[PDB]
Amino acid sequence: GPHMATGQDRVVALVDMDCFFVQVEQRQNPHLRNKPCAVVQYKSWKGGGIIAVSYEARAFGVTRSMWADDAKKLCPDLLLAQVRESRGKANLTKYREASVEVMEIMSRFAVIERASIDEAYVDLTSAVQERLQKLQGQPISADLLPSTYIEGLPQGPTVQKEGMRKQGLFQWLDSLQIDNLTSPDLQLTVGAVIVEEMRAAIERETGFQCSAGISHNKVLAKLACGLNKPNRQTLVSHGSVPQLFSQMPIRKIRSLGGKLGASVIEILGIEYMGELTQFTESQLQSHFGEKNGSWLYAMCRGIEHDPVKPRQLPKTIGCSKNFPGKTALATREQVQWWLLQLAQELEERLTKDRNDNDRVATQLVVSIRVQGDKRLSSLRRCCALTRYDAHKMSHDAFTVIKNCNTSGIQTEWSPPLTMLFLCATKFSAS
DNA sequence: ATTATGACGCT
DNA sequence: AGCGTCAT
Ligand SMILES: Nc1ncnc2c1ncn2[C@H]1C[C@H](O)[C@@H](COP(=O)(O)OP(=O)(O)OP(=O)(O)O)O1
Ligand SMILES: [Ca+2]
Ligand code: NA
Repeated sequence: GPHMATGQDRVVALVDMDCFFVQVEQRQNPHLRNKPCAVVQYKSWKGGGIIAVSYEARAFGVTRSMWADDAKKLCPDLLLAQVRESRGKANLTKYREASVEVMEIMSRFAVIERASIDEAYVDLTSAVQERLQKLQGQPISADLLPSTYIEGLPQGPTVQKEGMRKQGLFQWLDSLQIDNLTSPDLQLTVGAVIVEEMRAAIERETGFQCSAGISHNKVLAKLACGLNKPNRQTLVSHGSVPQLFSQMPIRKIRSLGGKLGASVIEILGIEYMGELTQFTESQLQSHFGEKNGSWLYAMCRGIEHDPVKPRQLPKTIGCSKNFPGKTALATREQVQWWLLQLAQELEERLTKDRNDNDRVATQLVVSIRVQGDKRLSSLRRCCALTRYDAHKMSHDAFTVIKNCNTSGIQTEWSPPLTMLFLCATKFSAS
């Protein structure tokens, strides 16, 4: 009743760039704009592996993880941009730098949590309160929400997409009580107005388009963002949750896309998020653990409390390379040469990071995979990172892994290594 | 022969 | 610590 929390205390948005690496390449090369195109890494093996796909190319069935040679079978006119290669490996610097451009703009509007290279959460609770004060009971015009969808509308008693969007928006605005500064639906709407402004600023100042979700927590905001892509934003209200969740496969909710989600489905014999409401909190904790059970109990009701953490910079800086099949490293010289290549890229990134961000990494983590192991990482060891020097880092990395060598011969390496990974961690202010 | 990342949970 | 899960 009156004491039942409804998880409507915050306004949270998730902003996510559309086909990000493709946009970065299209900005740089106008010949790729408005074309089916994709970004690929490496080229020798099957034309390279696709890592990003324009919406025009998606229409042909082109997807991430596809080999470009195979993508060309679906889309003969597909255009390709290659990830830069430095020191024998893919170098993602251009995309990281583009990400900083966007994150810096978002940070003008509110505190952000960097969630990935091209997405960030925003806690808009305070900004909304402020904007509500300026508005002073004044209604919100549809003109302020030119790219916003209201999930679940229109409903009740045009055949074009944009017509539908406007009908839903009108029904929503018609029902708003702008007289109540504490109305959660009103707070969400003002949140959406701010996100329109943020998205406009990103596009004006970078050229990049994005989508966004606006809701009361991170999980719903993330789910919302994907409902209308590309170049649109979606508002998911508390009230929209029962219908939305009633046919929402469990795997669509962030964190349920893997083994836990599969177990929820198997153990409970359900398919959709909404079906979770029929279990008690203790029942859910019994199957999935205290933490997961409480989380599920609240989440299936649209409630989640994970905060938007104030963190704009990555917490680790890493460099990794696979050596698949016949390329696996089988000699000590090979292993040392590649550790050096990685260490050199890492040094470059670390030095730039120290200058830009006034911090220093203090731990170096070294990870490898051995041929045969189904696991992505086979072994992880740490050592001290006391100097930003690639030769030292690579020597140190070799020292911590060298005993993994089964080979009786000093010069040979067995079993061959199929992955090397160096990661700088544990930053301290400097 | 997906690859290159990056955050967080468990013990 | 070192490993696993989940994600982009
Ligand atoms: N599995 C991956 N391997 C390598 N790079 C990836 C992978 N997934 C995503 N990326 C990179 C390239 C993407 O452009 C960027 C952002 O990813 P993501 O948001 O999932 O898709 P996207 O921005 O390309 O398309 P969308 O418009 O669907 O969001 O990160
Ligand atoms: Ca994206
Ligand atoms: Na993303």
